[PDB]
Amino acid sequence: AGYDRHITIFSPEGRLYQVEYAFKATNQTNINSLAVRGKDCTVVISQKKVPDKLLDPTTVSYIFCISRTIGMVVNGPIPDARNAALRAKAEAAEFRYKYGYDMPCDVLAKRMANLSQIYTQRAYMRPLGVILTFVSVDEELGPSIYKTDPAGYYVGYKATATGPKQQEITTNLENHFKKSKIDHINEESWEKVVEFAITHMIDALGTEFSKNDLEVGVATKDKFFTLSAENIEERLVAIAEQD
Amino acid sequence: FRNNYDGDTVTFSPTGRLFQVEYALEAIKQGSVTVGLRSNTHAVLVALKRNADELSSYQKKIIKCDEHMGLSLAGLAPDARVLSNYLRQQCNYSSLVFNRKLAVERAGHLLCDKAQKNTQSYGGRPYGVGLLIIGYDKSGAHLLEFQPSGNVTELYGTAIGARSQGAKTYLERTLDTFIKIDGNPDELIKAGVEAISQSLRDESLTVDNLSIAIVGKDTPFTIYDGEAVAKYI
Amino acid sequence: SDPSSINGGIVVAMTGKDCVAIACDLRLGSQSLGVSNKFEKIFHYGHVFLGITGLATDVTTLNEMFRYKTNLYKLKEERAIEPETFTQLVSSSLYERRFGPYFVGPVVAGINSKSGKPFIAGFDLIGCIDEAKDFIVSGTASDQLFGMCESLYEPNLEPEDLFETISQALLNAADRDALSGWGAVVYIIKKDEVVKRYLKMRQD
Amino acid sequence: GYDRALSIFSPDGHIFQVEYALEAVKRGTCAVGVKGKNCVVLGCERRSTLKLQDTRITPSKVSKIDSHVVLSFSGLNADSRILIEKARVEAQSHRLTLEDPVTVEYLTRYVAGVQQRYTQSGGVRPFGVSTLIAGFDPRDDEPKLYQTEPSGIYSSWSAQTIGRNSKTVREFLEKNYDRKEPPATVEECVKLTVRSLLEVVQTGAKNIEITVVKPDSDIVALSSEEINQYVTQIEQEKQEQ
Amino acid sequence: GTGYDLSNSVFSPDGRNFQVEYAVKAVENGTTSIGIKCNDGVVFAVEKLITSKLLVPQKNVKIQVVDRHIGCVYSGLIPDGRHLVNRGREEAASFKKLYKTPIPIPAFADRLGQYVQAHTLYNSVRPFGVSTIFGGVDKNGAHLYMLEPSGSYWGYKGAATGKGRQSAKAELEKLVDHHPEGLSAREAVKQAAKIIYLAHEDNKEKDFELEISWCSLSETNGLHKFVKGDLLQEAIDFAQKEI
Amino acid sequence: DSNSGGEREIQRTMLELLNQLDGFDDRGDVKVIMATNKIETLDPALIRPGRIDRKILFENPDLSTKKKILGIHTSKMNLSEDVNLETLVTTKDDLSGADIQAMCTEAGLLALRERRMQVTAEDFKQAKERVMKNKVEENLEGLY
Amino acid sequence: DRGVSTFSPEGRLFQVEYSLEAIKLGSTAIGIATKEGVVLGVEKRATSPLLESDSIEKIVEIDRHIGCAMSGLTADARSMIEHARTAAVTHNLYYDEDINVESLTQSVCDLALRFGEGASGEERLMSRPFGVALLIAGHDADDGYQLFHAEPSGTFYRYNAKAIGSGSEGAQAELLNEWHSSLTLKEAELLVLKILKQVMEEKLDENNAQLSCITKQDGFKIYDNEKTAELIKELKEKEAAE
Amino acid sequence: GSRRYDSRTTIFSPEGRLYQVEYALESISHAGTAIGIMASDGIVLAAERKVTSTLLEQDTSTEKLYKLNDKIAVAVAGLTADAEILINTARIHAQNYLKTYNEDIPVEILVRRLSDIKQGYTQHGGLRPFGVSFIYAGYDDRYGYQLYTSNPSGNYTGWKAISVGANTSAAQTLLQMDYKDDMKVDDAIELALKTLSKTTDSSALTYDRLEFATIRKGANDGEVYQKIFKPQEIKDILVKTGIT
Amino acid sequence: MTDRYSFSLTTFSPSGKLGQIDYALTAVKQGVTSLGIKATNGVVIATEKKSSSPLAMSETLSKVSLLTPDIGAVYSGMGPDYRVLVDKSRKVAHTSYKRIYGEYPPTKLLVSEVAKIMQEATQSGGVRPFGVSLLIAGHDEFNGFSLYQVDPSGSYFPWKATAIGKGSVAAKTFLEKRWNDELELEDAIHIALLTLKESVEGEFNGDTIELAIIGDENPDLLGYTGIPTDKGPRFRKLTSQEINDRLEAL
Repeated sequence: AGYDRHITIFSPEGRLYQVEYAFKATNQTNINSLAVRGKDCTVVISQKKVPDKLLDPTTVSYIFCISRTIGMVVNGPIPDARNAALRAKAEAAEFRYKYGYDMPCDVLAKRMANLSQIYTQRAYMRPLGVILTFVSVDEELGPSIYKTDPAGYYVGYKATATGPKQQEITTNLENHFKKSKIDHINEESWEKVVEFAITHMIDALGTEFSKNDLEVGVATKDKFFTLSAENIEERLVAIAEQD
Repeated sequence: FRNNYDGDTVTFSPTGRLFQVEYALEAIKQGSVTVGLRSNTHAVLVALKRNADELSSYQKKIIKCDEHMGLSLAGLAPDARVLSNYLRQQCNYSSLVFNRKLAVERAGHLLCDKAQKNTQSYGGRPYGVGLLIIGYDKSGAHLLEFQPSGNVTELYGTAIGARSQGAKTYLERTLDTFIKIDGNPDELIKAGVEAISQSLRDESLTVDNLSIAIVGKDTPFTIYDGEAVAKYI
Repeated sequence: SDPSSINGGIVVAMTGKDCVAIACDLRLGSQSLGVSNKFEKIFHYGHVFLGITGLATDVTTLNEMFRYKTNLYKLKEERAIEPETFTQLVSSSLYERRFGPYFVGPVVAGINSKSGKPFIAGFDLIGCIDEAKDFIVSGTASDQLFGMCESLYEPNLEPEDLFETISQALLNAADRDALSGWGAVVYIIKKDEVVKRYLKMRQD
Repeated sequence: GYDRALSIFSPDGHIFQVEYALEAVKRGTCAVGVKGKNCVVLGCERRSTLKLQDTRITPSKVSKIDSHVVLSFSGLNADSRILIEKARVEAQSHRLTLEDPVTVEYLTRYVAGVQQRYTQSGGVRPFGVSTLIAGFDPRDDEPKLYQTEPSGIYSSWSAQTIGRNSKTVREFLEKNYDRKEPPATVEECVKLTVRSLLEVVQTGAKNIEITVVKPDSDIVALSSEEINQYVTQIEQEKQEQ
Repeated sequence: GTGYDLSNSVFSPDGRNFQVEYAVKAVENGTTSIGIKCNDGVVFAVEKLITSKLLVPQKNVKIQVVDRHIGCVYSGLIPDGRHLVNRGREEAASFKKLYKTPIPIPAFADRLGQYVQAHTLYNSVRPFGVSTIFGGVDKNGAHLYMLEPSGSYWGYKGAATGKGRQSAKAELEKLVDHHPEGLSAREAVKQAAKIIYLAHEDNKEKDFELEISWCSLSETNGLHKFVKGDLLQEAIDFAQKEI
Repeated sequence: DSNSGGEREIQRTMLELLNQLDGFDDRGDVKVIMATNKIETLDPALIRPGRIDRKILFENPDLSTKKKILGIHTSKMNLSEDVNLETLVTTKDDLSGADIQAMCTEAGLLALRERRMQVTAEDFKQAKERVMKNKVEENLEGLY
Repeated sequence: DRGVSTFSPEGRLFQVEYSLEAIKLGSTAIGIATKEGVVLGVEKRATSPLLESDSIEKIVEIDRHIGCAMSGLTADARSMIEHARTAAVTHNLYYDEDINVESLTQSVCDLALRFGEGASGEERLMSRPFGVALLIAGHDADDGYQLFHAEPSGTFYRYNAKAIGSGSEGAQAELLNEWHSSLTLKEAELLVLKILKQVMEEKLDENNAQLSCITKQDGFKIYDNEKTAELIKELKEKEAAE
Repeated sequence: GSRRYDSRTTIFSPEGRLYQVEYALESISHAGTAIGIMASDGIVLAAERKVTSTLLEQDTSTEKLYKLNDKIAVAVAGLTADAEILINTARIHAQNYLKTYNEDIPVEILVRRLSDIKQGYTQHGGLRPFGVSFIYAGYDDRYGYQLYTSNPSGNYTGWKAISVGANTSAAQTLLQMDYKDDMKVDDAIELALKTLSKTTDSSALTYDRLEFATIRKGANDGEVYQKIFKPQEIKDILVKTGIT
Repeated sequence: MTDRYSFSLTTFSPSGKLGQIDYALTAVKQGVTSLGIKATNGVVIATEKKSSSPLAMSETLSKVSLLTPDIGAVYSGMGPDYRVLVDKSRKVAHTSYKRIYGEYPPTKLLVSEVAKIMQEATQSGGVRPFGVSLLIAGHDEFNGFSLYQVDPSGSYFPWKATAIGKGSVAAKTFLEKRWNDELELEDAIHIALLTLKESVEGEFNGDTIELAIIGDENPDLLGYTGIPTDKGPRFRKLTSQEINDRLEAL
């Protein structure tokens, strides 16, 4: 009966074997990214890695836009990443027409998590090999970040990260919050928040990136946009001048 | 051999092949042998009929679709009847809806869509019978070769069956002959007789064994059986 | 045009002191011709009584439908159904059919087995919830009951004196309709026992 | 629902879901019956291990499909309730469609024909019970006894038994009973079934149930005291002879 | 355990899929195909290996064109390659019905992307073991995409896969340094024929065939058609001159 | 846990016995008789019934056979005058040959505690109740 | 333990190969088609003397002029005859004529291989193909008397003299030299019984064998037990000659 | 493919039985013991809960007993999860007969309709059969007092005294010799108390681990009264009978 | 086509049990331990919040949900399928009662509907049983305050007080001598704190412990005034500051 490990069923150890391998699929691409909560907004950064020169830098992105008020960043292989991307855009449209006004961040992370829980419980569907991370600015609780696990468990984070080096990156964001005893960056301007997360990423990875080596998403209140090559390079200019 | 990797239809082999496609492909090579060729204004289809007993009859290996086109089968007989129903349905579909005859080029694409659905989904199976599609339209005569995977390629002529690949030697040396022969249907039919004769070992061509169906511009598709092919032996 | 007025029926419910009285008639006819004089429009659900007036097709059909849900409700809780909960149950049953609904005049009357407060309610053809502290009537012949029960009925009446009040507002209004008559039955709902009495009236 | 096939041809040419299903009949209670000229008798036994079973409340082992024909099976009791209910509905459906009372020949080919469907239907399993249909056709006094096998093959038999110790009773019915000269009386048909139950029931009373089938829609079930009456008369002529 | 490589939805212990990896090997067993992206449009080229002399010259069209603005070329199993275009043909017909104007290039890539993703999520179906290269001229600029068996795709300045994938696609890197500013559509036709002969070193054992098709706004103006006439023969002599 | 050798010990140990009946030559002086509770779990290819042409099954005895088996164990046993052999067999329901000796052994242990030469009838009453309770357990067959 | 659509390395389905082996496991059906008529016969193979001759019927009637016999497992045969009579009697309603014998064989044989698990494109529910072999006979106004064979593999051939079941090998080769184009209806009746007598365990009688006939005028007719006994007595005189 | 992961729930074994049904009968022995008793004037049902402690709620609970009808009771011995599926469908099918024919449903019709559900999963559906057994007891004017039981296989037979659950053959031994046709309702209670005490795994016997629901007939003939014994009334009969 | 698996993943083991529900109970002890205590004045349930990351927010994570305003629920472990069961429980509770009977179902009838969803996963194919164990606690007008234990096998049992999880062995035994007939709502809270404190090996504060109590009907939690009939929901969620007030109270 060696087929017990090939699907999702109760194991003799009381665990799930296929769920344990779902988290391991996100480390195949080896893409490190993090997200922090600003004062009035939220800024997310990601490492842009282009293996071949034949790839168009504008087409390759790990940050997808679900709606005008909500951004998204996903780690792991792109096919499972864009599979849940179009599923999240459909849930945001059904919520506007049927239910009411635009969807907030927590509802999108909860509906996509419950959708993966049905796929995990049912044995004829394999779980997604990626991790859904949604960033937006709510009109009630303000800036919030919800990271949806492939197992279907969503929980809020102050400053999150992703990748195999996440445990080394989390230490950087954790030690900063212990000394200041603050749960968010007190900088009001969103420009200083962009250069804030980039500074901690360079010192943690020990690598100075370029305009094409990073993709910085910016989620403001009721607006979301992705910084271009000139906007990302402009942030790296003031970083070398100050520090 | 038998079932190791690809015994399930949705499984891929580590060598980048599919044994289920290879299993159904070997069914044609062990089936009844048939040949074929075509010219600019004409196309000739020659098939050999066998059986398990001398007192038994010979099941026809040539199925008629419409007056302007026909086909032949090498493989399991009832599997070709299902594919022939899908081809004849498209002939009447284009005749009722589009008021046009089904083209040979478009018939191969529609036939490929039927086999690819069973291979890419569990519970189905690919048809292990081959189909040589002959016909004529305003463009000219066209011949196709169907495989269990559904591959469709236009050829001057080919052979599928037992020892059929070895019979292609006569078609290669004469490839420059029958293509330039127009208006001579008798010589084009006799060209296919010498091609299938290369695969004959035990029994030769007889009255009931030889089945020839010719199609062309001024001559529609007609199946010649019995003593009609006795003069072309 | 009006299939609910073919057979006809009467129902009346009043409220005394910790007591309620529901009543109807024994006459069930067809069009202008009376058929059965022994028919009863009230079924026993327990301490909560439900009368039903309207087309005889809908009366005999729903009587088996309400007891289907109450038996499933009573056996699970191992206790009788309350009139406040049973009221909202009737409205959901009649609303299940929108364009095809049942035409009935049903009026429910009962007393809570816990708080002990009397509660009465009524419905309409579509099943709209109707709650009043005085009296609730429905049906084709109810039009005569609105003038009889308004002047005669008074708040805070004794259970025994309530029978004489509901009877005068019933037999008098039963003679003003062609489809109402052939005797009447009155159910006195109390916390101890229920008194069932038959009224002696004219036969026409 | 469940679309996966079950019955699969064995490399020998047989079917596993068939042969393995026949073993359930051989492990069940033996059902033996015979037919005379004017009468038909169907005997059946019960489980001798279990006790404290009231005969009245217990359903009879011989199911009555129609007034003139009954059904006494042997095999899995879980698969028998499916055949009994569907045979009685068709009995009324045949009276509705053709306005004709059912016949024993039509009832057997129907039950056997329905069993042929489940063997050929993907997602279901064949019945593990074998039924014996015996009765009289309308306006006909000719005895009709048909065997229904779980494989779907049906045939007529003068004297046939199924269940445990079948080959022992079959060899007894060939030499003792003759198909050319059947008994023309009811009493001789009842005593013949009891003689076949002496080698299986093995000295028992309450475990024996005999159903008498008579024409003109006449069915008389022998009680516990009536069955033991024929047993005593046979035992006196057995050891003494 | 044993059998992780049997069915589809079963993940490997390292978080990958064997059936997806086995489908990649089927891509390199077919005829190679290349592509070239320019400013005005894209150029498609494919090398069809001729088995015997029984093949009729230039009567076989491997490239299946979607509407007039999208060509599609595939390298892999022929039956699996035609099912992708037939599925995309219905998506293009369903789009133009509701959405009026034809579907652009980056939009058409999402229809084939999600459709392949559904085959990897079921055990009753198999993924496509063919790599389809599609592109054309969209409403703004131009784009080129290559659909992999895993469903992973991005923008490509050039795309080549097949037996000569290690050769033909390696020559695409020299094309970028040759014309870093831009490349005309007419010159890209002659450059596409040379790349076929540069990777022909492994195809010299059989007979080949040259089929080139391009679409741009300079001449065809949104019309995807094969190269015929003296233009095809002119690119042959220019490509064979350096061979 | 201890002596488990995986799936390799399965094919080597079983097929070794099959080769002794096939590859091993003998003049017919070696006889191999195998018996167990359930032979269905074993590999049927190990039997190879061209060597073994005999197959013997077993069932539960009837009331006539148990009368002979009961007299065997009671032949050397001393029984009282109030004990009937046919009465004990009648009380037997769904019992095998080992269950008959189990009651004869339990009846001997009851008389051994009181040191009685001839076993009385009261010992057989308490013996049949203990066997049908513990030693005799209802099978998982369960049909009928 | 696999799907019904799995192909064998020889290029065939496992359900098809094992279905042909089930033909020899049953009884033997022998028939001969002549110009004056088609003589068909079967063997009941009674395992007990108490079996009635009217019990097992291996020769059914699809049409007055069309008849067939069965061999092997008869469970799959009864289902095919219901569809055979459906494709025949209903075809009479459509064209107001009798269906061709060869055309009727195609409609019956196409229902064999349509089985599967979750067949795409339409609804086909079957667990296994029919493991019974049917010999289809009949007569028309054009081709004349014809005798076909319905195989579980979906193929059919026209046989002048065919022996299926347990006699598909030894009894089949004996009909090669004993068949002739001038064979009449009366001489064909004694030729079939001559083969059935040698291939049967006990002596040949009316209880262990049942023969039928198909003509142009009388159509399908089953020989009576008295009519069969008269042909058996005439066969004994033909066995002893010199 | 789905053929490899399928365990072939319903298949004919070489012995001629079903694998999942044979293993489902063992699950009854791992559950509570329910013993029914049919007396002359009524029917006495007995049951014992499994895995009980002080933290259990003894106020209102019935694990092993339910009420499907005013005149019909039921005894549940087996898995509780698979029991609620057949119990919910029992009251639905029981009221459908009362909604149409407008009369009380007997036990024989109620059991055979519920048995066909268990017989369905053992044939089609490719699912597992219900691993719970039931004992149906009710009153009827046709055959009188009726006591029936069920099995995971879907078969039902008439029983005067039935015992299911742990120690099935151990309890039936004492019930066979001590059974009488003249046994009344009061004498039937003493038969169940002495049986459940000797067949348990504990030393003493309390009233928290037992459940008793009988059927009593009042002074008015033709209608019985379903009465489930409360824990206050269960501890009272233990002293009067000497069980304590 | 869609899915080709119609068979149930739960089969009868040769030992006489079901292999899926046996390992389902084991997975409940693989995660955080919850508990609850029923008293005369109300029901007090408690749990612990185990943060996978030190930067996670415990306010967004709610381990105690609300099915009906008068009935709460709490699970054990991470509860992967807990969100599926609650979403399906809130629908069947309002549809079968609020949309039919017009009122919310009681505690005994709601736990029967929650177990009705879990019992189908052990039989109907294509799905696996739920590996979570909930606790149904509430108040009605007949049964009063009652707490039911929902097992992952699909069966429910009533219990005065119980604790299920990794520390279910020691915590359940300690509640036997700490419970009696007469208890208050605030007095039962100290019982939950003394037992839970011994099971917490990590940081002990009010943010990592979610304490849900069911008291009387609160008009402040209702949201409207003027109707004497509805005085507000009985279930109440204590804030972070109110929980820390009773932590130092020991």
